[PDB]
Amino acid sequence: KGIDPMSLDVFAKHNILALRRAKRRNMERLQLVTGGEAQNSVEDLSPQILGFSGLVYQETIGEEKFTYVTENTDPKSCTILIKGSTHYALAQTKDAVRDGLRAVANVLKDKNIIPGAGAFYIALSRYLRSANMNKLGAKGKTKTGIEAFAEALLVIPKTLVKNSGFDPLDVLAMVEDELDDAQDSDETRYVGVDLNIGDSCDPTIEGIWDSYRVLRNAITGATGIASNLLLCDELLRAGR
Amino acid sequence: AEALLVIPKTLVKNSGFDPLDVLAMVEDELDDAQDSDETRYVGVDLNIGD
Amino acid sequence: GRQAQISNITAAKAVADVIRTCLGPKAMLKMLLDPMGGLVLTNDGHAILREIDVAHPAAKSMLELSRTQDEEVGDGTTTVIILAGEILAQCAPYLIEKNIHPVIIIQALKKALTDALEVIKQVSKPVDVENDAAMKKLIQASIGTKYVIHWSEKMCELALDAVKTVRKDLGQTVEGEPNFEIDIKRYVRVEKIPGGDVLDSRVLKGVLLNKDVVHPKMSRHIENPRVVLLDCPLEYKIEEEQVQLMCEQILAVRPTLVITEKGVSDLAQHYLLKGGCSVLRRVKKSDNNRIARVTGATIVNRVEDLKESDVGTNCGLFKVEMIGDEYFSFLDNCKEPKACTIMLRGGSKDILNEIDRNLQDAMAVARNVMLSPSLSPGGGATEMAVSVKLAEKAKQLEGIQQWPYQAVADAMECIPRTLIQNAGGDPIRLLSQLRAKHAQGNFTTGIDGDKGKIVDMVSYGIWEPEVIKQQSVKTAIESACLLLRVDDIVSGV
Amino acid sequence: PKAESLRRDAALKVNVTSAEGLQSVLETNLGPKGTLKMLVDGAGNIKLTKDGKVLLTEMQIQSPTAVLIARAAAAQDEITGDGTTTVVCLVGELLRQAHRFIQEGVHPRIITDGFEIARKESMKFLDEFKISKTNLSNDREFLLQVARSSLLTKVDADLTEVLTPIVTDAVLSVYDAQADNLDLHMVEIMQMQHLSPKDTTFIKGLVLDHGGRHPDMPTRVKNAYVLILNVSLEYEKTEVNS
Amino acid sequence: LRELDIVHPAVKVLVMATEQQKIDMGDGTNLVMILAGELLNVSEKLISMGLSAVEIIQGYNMARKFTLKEL
Repeated sequence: KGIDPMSLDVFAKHNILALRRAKRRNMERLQLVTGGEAQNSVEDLSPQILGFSGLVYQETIGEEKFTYVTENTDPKSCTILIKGSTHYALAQTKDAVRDGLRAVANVLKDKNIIPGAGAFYIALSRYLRSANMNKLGAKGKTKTGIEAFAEALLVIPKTLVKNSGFDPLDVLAMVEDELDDAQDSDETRYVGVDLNIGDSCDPTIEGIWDSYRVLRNAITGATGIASNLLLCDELLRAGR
Repeated sequence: AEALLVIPKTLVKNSGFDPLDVLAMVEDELDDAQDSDETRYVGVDLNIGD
Repeated sequence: GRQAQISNITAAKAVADVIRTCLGPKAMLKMLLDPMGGLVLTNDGHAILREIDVAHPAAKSMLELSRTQDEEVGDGTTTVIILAGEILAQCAPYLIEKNIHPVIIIQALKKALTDALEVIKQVSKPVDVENDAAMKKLIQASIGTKYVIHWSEKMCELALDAVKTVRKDLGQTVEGEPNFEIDIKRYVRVEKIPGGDVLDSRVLKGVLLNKDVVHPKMSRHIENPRVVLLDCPLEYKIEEEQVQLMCEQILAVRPTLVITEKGVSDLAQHYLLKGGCSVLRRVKKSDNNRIARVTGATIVNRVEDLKESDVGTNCGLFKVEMIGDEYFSFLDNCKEPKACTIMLRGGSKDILNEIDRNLQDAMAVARNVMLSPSLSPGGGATEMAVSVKLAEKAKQLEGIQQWPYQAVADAMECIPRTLIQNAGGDPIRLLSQLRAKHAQGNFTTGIDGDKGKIVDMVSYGIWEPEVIKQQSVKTAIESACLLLRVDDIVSGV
Repeated sequence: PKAESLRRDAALKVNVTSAEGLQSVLETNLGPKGTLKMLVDGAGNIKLTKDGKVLLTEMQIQSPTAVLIARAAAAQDEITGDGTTTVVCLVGELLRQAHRFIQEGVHPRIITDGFEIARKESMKFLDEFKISKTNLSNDREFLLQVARSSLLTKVDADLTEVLTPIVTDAVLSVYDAQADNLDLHMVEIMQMQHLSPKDTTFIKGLVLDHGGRHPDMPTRVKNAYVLILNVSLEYEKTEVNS
Repeated sequence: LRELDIVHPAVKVLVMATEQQKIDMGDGTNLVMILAGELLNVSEKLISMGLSAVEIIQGYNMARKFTLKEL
């Protein structure tokens, strides 16, 4: 609640930091960070109710002031402070942070990881093409449409180099040349597209990795969406 | 290579038979002829379709 | 003039234009564009037709006829419209160019319908209605490609127990014989019960109520409770004696259970507490007719007129034990009280809501096999086999009806051609070879949907009941003739 | 008369073209080297983002083709939470290769059936290609390279170096290592338009809006006790003005 | 710029960048608007030459760090 002017001079002699107009939702999480229970009456206050906190310093700004509860032993909470000069800088940063939290969230849940930068799409498009040709156990007419699915997976590495002005055909032949040497040897070496240099790269050394759960539902998800678009022979206009 | 496959597909298209079925039967027959160690020529029959 | 007859065929072709590719299990998905910006991606044939805005009045007649067939059977809705729609296409040059009288065409379809039903009875095969394993591959048509595909083994036991319980032969020539005499409406009505498990779901015979005990302290175990039904509840019609007087009339037989349709006041709870009888309020009126059949207590309006002939016999258990965080009541016993109550248990309400509509459509197809103890070949085999017999009987007619009679065979081959158009192969090449396989193959040659090559149905064993094939061709003729009965259309109130 | 059964494969040919128009919108928006597009509809608020789901929700599309694509981004965000633009690029490009086979006579059902066969065969290669990561807490060095993958896409790559320690230490600090679970709602988000984005820092505790203003308050207080006080320390008045 | 009504949002980006100069340092608003307008003119020749805008943006980040170190 608010603060009367009488207590302003009292808290100044004892150097007691006073606060007012506190958010109700924020005070519910203070019991977890600090550990102290909410005290409704001072007459029932106990010495064990007092919590523990670290250095608390307030930034000086004319319009608003902040209070830092930070530097705690067991806070069990975090706060992401987004700063920006303009309005669009705040919306872009907020979108990048929320996209990064959900990407790391799948790392602790799912122990499987996949390399990015087109390393999975190039390896999958090449494997599916040579797998059905050796076995020949599906169908003669079905493999015609399967080739369209393999060629549709190579647009991702061609798109990354298209925005920068690089030749998508040049970077495509360089990756295929490195994959031919890996099939002869029994070792395992991953190849990926390096956008900065323009040649291939090792995704384990560069550190480009994509979530397994995201890419698992990406192929299955895009399969049903792209299929239903071709299943409608006639656009149906009715209702009015 | 794909531009040379239009001629066998053009001949079968005028006959009414599915050009997709005749393309698969020829490619599957040439693969079995190499493993049999012989020389057998394959062509498109417009009347029957095989 | 003749312009209205052309618009009747055009309107029938416009309605069937949408469902052309919607026939068969391989039917694709359609996109309906609404004026508000919404879309409907469902591939269900009869679900889209209700949202289609039509202009010509004959198009509304096809929607009403498709709605009637949708309530009786779950499938075959688009089959009737396509079969009846192709008849007007073949009869279009006969009605206009050939100048054939429309009643002659209508009369020819009536005689062709009689001969068509005879061919269906000949191609039918006997099936055992008491075989539980044979009904698995039949009902599976409404099972597969749904969420119930995993529990399909347990779903077959739920449908067969409900149909075999309420069926009564009663064969005789005196008053007429209903075959198995099945009633789906009142007896087979299903009530969804939240909580529980699908694997442990069983078929209960009786009436079930979810209301709990209205008193804090009451015995939770009763040996043989006797159901007592009443209309006027216990309340003021002296005020304390009037409620007690209404209770003494029920206690004359000293019942151990009391069930009230409406609510029960707290004054009547204390009088019936010393009598050793449970009080149950909040009972629906529609369920009162089913309670009297599973119990035998005569429903009486005034309490003073309650008869002593009521009995509480055939009561399985009184156990109130909580299931799914809610107190239930189970009246199920070891005997069949000429009815049953299907209890569907699951892990959520969304799963039970999907099983509800799926089980009702599964039992509707189940009755279709029970009504007619015969099966017909599916996948366009039945439609093609009848067209072969139409060409042989056309030569022995020797009359003016021969021309419209031969046009029926062209419409009978459109259904198997529809599955070929969705298969991807050459329709002309397959229909030419398929027609010759029925003569020397004893109509055992069908069409395979997954592969697309013409094969026999003896291996896969695809069969459908006859009553669906009979009602499909019977409604199609009635729908095609009705469109030809109107030769002029006028407007205004 | 005139029994026809006319030739279809009208319509969707335009829908495939309509898919190519929407594909080019999200084509240059994919990847860290892509372009950042500005979309402002009616709100007078400038917003720049490469997220495929946000771009579709900020535009009103009358074409029915993009409606199903818009529903695909909502399902991937509520489950996977990423790959919104990648899925859109795969749907549009797949229709381009499938449209050339339309004139050849390839039936669309086999096109759909051929995708299910390739999808089942892709799961076999997917199990061998994936690499399992250990739950050990020494992976913080490895998490730095993984966190930059999502960051470099939505920025100019200069801000990633600033937000690299913030995003990495945000999850490990709030979540001790156990089975348990993770909740992104427990992490508060404060928006301030004053300071530049280059000076941002990570907040381990909780920040509040309105603080106490007194001239004699000390600047820094080390080891302070937090005590919740629910009573009113200010004078109160009767419900009626007096 | 506060009294003028800006229509095109592309100009608003320069107006919002101009207000940043007035709020913090309060001086140099003319140097921000004029310099930012010239960077688009010299980049117009690079776009027409066939150089992608990706490396153009990356080139400014390298040139900005070299300028700040020489100040």
